[PDB]
Amino acid sequence: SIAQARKLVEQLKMEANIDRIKVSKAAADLMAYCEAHAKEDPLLTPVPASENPFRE
Amino acid sequence: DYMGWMDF
Amino acid sequence: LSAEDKAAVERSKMIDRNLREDGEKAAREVKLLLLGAGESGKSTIVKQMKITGIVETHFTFKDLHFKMFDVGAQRSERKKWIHCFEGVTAIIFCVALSDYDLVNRMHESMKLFDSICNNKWFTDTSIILFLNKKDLFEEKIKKSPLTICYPEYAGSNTYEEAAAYIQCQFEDLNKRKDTKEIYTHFTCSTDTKNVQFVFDAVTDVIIKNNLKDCGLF
Amino acid sequence: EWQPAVQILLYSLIFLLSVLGNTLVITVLIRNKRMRTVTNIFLLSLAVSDLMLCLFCMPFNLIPNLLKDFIFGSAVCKTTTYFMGTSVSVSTFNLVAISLERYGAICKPLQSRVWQTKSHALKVIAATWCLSFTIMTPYPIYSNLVPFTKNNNQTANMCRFLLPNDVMQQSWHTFLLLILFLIPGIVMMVAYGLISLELYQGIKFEASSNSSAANLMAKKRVIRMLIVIVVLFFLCWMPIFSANAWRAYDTASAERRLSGTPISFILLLSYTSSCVNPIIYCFMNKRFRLGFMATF
Amino acid sequence: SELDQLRQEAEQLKNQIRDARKACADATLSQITNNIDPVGRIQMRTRRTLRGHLAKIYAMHWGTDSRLLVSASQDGKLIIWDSYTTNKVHAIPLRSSWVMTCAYAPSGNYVACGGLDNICSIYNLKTREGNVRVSRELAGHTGYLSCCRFLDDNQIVTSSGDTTCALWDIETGQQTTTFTGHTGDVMSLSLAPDTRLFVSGACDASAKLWDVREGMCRQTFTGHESDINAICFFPNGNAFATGSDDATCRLFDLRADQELMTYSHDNIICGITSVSFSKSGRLLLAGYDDFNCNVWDALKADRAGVLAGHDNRVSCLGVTDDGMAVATGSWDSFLKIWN
Amino acid sequence: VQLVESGGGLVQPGGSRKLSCSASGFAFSSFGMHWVRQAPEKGLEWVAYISSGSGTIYYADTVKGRFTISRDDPKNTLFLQMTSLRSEDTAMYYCVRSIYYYGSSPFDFWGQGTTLTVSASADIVMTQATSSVPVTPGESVSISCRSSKSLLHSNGNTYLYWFLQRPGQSPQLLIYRMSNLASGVPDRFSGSGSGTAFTLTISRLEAEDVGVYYCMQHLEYPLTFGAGTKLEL
Repeated sequence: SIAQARKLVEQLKMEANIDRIKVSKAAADLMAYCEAHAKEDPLLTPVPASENPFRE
Repeated sequence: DYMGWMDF
Repeated sequence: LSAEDKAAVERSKMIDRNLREDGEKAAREVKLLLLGAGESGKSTIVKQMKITGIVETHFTFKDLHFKMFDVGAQRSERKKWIHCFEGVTAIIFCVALSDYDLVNRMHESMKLFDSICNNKWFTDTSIILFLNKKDLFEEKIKKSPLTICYPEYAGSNTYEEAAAYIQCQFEDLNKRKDTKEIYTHFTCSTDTKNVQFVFDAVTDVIIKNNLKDCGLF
Repeated sequence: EWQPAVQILLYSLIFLLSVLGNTLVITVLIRNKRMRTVTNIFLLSLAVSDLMLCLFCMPFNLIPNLLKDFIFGSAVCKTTTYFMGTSVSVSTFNLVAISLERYGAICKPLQSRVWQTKSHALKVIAATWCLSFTIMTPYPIYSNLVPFTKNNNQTANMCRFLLPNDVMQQSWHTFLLLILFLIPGIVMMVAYGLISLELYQGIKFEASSNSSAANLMAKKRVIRMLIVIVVLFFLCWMPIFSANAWRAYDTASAERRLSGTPISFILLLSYTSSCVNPIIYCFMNKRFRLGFMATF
Repeated sequence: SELDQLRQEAEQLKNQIRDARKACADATLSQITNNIDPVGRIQMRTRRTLRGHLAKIYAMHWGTDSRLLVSASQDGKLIIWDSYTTNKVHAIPLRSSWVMTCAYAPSGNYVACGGLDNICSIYNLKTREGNVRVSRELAGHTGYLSCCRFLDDNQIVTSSGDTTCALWDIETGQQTTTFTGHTGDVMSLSLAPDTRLFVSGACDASAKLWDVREGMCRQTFTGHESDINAICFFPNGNAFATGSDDATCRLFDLRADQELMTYSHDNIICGITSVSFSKSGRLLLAGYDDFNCNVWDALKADRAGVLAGHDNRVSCLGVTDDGMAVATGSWDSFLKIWN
Repeated sequence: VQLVESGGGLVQPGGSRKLSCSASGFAFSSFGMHWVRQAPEKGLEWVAYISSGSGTIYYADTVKGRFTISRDDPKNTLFLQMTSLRSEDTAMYYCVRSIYYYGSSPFDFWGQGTTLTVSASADIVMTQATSSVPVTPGESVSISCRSSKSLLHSNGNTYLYWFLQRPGQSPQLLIYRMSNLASGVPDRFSGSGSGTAFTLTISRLEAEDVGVYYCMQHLEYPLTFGAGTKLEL
């Protein structure tokens, strides 16, 4: 009776009340992380064959 | 002459 | 160039050699999926195979080594795991002929067959339809007309015709009539005939696979 | 004679179709390792041997017969005749190997799983190559560019294998006619005969434990393919091997009737096997007939 | 009382949530990332082909050292691979070959494997006896097992073909937390970089974010039309990508509670089998039922490139913690390392 | 894990004898095996190697051809048969296991040895700089060696190894590949070097640290040991 429904309402209202942030700010944070680690990424920034371990 | 042929 | 790494390459090739040896062993064994509604139906065949998730039974018959994969306990959506079996040699499918009298179970079995016989992963894969409970089905036919689950049925309420009609009402579900073959059998109480049938069906499916490997088929 | 024109034509055609067919079988079987089953590994060895037949026989048998002189010199005579004999011997033993593999796969299907491995296939390829390289060693040893003078008062030389003792040449061409025809032929006829019986007994058991129309038609097409391979093997090789046996026993008068155009046709029949085998195997195995589409 | 009450209250909550989300969507990701210059074409080469398997690979995982990887195949073997040398470090004989997940512990001490046998078997790589042995048979799941991921040498989070996800203590062999709110088979997990949270994709087309320690489902995400076959956290832990059999990938942000962008194309009718991000998060790599991996600009939502070198379904797609290489396991049996 | 060795004792000079070691408790087939010898007062020196697959056998040039190393994996037993064995072959021999993969610890377990009393270039020189150093509990000491070649291989491993031999027991691995500690080694050991000059630091020195410390290289066979430095408490 309740164990899948009232307990579901108790879960869904807990998910409802959670704090949220604007999508604009979440995306700005994602692109700030993407920029902040641009050089840190051997696939975005291509890697010299001296630094790449997987050279022949 | 030329009588013959290569084996295969 | 290498110094100690050469001993890791030696280890790697020793591993590769053992892997290849277990690849031989795994290809020499023959893999049989076992499917069907009800525990007791599958159980009857598993019992008659004379020498918790997936339950795997190994048996040797006539120097062929069989692996039989009773998936029945897995109680999980086939669509997300059935593609593990894309390379089994045969699907042994069990249905208890009594299931027509019982709480529609025969329709559930026919739907499971219409899936497994048509599922894209099994397209080239044979099926061995074990019709179980021949004796109980004979007794039921003396009590209940088979039309109880088949309104379209029109024929003798006697064992051999009812059986033949069921066998057709299964074999006609197979859309892939030419890729697949369905090796329907009626479960023998006398033992040594069921595993002999499995061995003969596996033999013929190996023959058909080798014919396709040879490009003759 | 006008017939050198139809020689030029039909040699050019069967050369083109053979270099194409074999190059395509090679590219398919190397570039799709999922095709490289034991049978297709054998078909790779076959297509390689038939490309070797095409390159090392066809020009070296037409152009020397168009000019009626072996322009290339003694070392090219010895090397080309070696690669001819080798490619013939490999192609034959590979046909025997395929026939025995098929006999295992169909007639002894469970035992076949014990021993029809890629390791066994590569072992038997290495063995048949080493054996053919061994037994073909007499070609570079005893083939000599024996001279003559052509009727224009120009000295010209003919590439002829000439193992000195005439009875020893009869012995050698008897052994070759046995081990590269009669034993291959008997073994292949036993193999495909027993496959034929094993399918025909299945036909009779099906008509008299499940079968279907297209699955009977497939068996009929198999019986057709097997009969065609046996017959075309005989049609290809029995003419040239009997011509050779005639040259062995009845040399002068045998060669007089068959020198020139006749042996050009007989050798074109022999090399027709190198074209038919890509077709009557790879290009008619449905798996390969699609994989070539999936290949480039 | 009745579903004619509690399902209506639940529906009024679902509407309140959807309204809050539509209020929080003030822009889509496209118009904001249009300020970001495109990644261009990402050509990448198969630097290594790992040929040791004999059947379909189902899962692979990179070790934290960005050098070893575990790979799992239904031939019943784990192989530990030195991606620099192609050396096979170990090959573990699995007791139930029908395995379709594996993980390499972040320490490198243990590897996990599991599948149609509900156990997540933990294997100790670093015994004194120099064979690899089962440390625990984590038995108590009831569905098939679809993911294992280690949090630490003593804790593993595991997802099942039943409803549940479960956190385990290896030392005891007991479930310390069962996560229950998934209605369908829980296909996939990824741990956040902090290991404080994980996100779980299921065949009910929902994703649930779980507090590892509290047990509570913190958020649900439901924008997918069909099974979330694969899931991965974006490398900052604030967002995650969800691969679906609906032939799309979607990026969800935890703070947005919302879908930011959908990756799709008319040519792409194949489902997505695996997803992972490059260390920068800029590339999202997705494996498909088509014999390809596509490289997606996670911001711009376009194909940066395609890793073509496969001839069967790409089953698994790990990107090293360094971002140095991308590993693409396939039903080819070949395992190809890309950068 | 145990390595119990036998086949020792007195031998007449120039005879033959079969040294044996039965393995127990470890996957002997999985491991490579080494024999190492210690002259009655000199340092360790390598004798023979046989790998896991019984391939890539190697011997020291000072025993090459004279000795032969063999193994019986189905009997979990190892067999160093010595032929023509000369007076300079008198030593305490040691059976030593090895296993080679990324992050392995070879020479981790050394058997208790067997005494054998014989009735009377092109290699890396390990210039171990000093024969003895005095130390006290809680002191700190730097032990150093030079190699005739840079052990920093192209892959970036430095194939330096360090062992401690406590008085009256067989050597034990402390550090492998310059900066990795073996299982069961206190974290207060710490190794470092340039690839060609090296230091072992023994911080928070303990009375269990007493003994002779042997360096070793693994860049090239023969696996030449240093002369050892004795630490005197």
